[PDB]
Amino acid sequence: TGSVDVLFPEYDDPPSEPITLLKRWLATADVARVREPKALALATATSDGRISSRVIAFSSIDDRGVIFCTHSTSRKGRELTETGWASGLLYWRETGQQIMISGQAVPLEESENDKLWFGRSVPMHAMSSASHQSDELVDREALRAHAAELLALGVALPRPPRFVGYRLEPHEMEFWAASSDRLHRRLRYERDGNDWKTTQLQP
Amino acid sequence: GSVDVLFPEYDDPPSEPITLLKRWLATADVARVREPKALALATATSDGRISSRVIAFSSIDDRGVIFCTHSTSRKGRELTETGWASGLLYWRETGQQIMISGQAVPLEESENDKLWFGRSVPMHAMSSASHQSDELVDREALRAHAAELLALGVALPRPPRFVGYRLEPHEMEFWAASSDRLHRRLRYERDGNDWKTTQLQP
Ligand SMILES: Cc1cc2nc3c(=O)[nH]c(=O)nc-3n(C[C@H](O)[C@H](O)[C@H](O)COP(=O)(O)O)c2cc1C
Ligand SMILES: Cc1cc2nc3c(=O)[nH]c(=O)nc-3n(C[C@H](O)[C@H](O)[C@H](O)COP(=O)(O)O)c2cc1C
Ligand SMILES: O=C(O)[C@@H]1CC=CC2=Nc3ccccc3N[C@H]21
Repeated sequence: TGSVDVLFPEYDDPPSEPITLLKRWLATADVARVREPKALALATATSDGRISSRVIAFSSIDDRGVIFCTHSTSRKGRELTETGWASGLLYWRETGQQIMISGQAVPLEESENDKLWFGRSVPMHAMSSASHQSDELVDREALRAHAAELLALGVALPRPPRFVGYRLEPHEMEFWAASSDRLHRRLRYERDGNDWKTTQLQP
Repeated sequence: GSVDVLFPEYDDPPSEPITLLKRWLATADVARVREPKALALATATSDGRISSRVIAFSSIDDRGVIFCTHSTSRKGRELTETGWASGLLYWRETGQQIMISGQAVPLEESENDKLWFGRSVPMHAMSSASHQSDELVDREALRAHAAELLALGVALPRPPRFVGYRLEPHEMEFWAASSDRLHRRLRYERDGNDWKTTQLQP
């Protein structure tokens, strides 16, 4: 299909919960053959307010938010511990859609972290265990050699404590869909206690 | 070809990270990357809540990345309040990311004019009609107003709220995917006066 004028009937009649709409949009993105729809630009900040960002491919979406895995000792992991707030942005060129998810990243339980680790491959385990994500790389060949050593053992590799999941639980979401006449469709959800309030925005 | 892109600068980094940004953008163009300038721009309000949206940046100069927006938009208010921004490029076709973090500095009025002047007639009409991010009261009315402005059939002046910023990098990261999962990560940071580079673990 085209990158303007996607159908968006929910603009005028929004579901009560934004996660419902998020899942709908993601499912349509798959029908539309969007390339890497789950590539989320995740922004976090340090205590002085300085913002950093990187792509995360999220794992799944449950009824409460967007689940992803990372190293708790990485830059994003340290920032999340410091300040809690995060924002994630999806953008699909093929359909002219963006989704902003702003919330807090809630650490998952250890049992959930284990299940996430078990869902990955042994090569992923080996590089994840060998690398302290975002720390200075001193010796690239040594790192590569250690990941190869771990793989060759053929033993189950334990989950390093830094490998953890978070749930990004939104307090605000925006759904944006391009229009060819430039009056883009913008639907904002904001938490309102146990409910949500929606607004349409000017482009 | 989304893995193991050529990256000699990983081991031999240019003195200025903008140099490498421009090199990568030129290669993205050769590789026919779709919308390579679509930056995920994050900002924050003073209480710490972060927000994000796509911005197609306008240009790059030796001091940073230039973009435009409405000063009264949600991002505009946040930029005024805290100054901090982080922009992220991601090119699926080549397995490359670039992170640009720093202060967004307002441009001068002459630079604002130039940015406005550079845009199209249809862009001007809707940008003049719409108060970006304010509540939309009546869709039909805003459409009609944009069309009326367009119909004036002359060059519309720059609305005062239409402004540019220069994102001046304090730190930049270049990431290139590797088929062996040991992704190439090159970080530049300002350490006092000049740039410190490091390679990072993936
Ligand atoms: C498509 C794509 C998906 C990625 N998914 C993840 C992920 O799920 N978890 C993760 O820790 N890093 C992921 N990364 C790597 C991050 O972009 C980043 O390099 C890393 O998490 C370190 O970020 P930090 O130094 O800002 O903490 C992904 C990168 C790309 C390009
Ligand atoms: C591809 C693309 C390019 C965009 N370029 C800009 C831009 O250069 N400036 C701008 O104000 N909004 C741009 N937008 C719209 C923003 O993503 C956003 O909807 C608008 O700026 C309001 O953001 P805010 O409410 O967070 O302030 C672009 C959107 C898309 C999808
Ligand atoms: O989509 C993927 O597997 C991601 C691609 C690139 C880097 C990644 N790094 C990770 C580090 C920790 C946990 C998950 C990751 N995902 C991949």
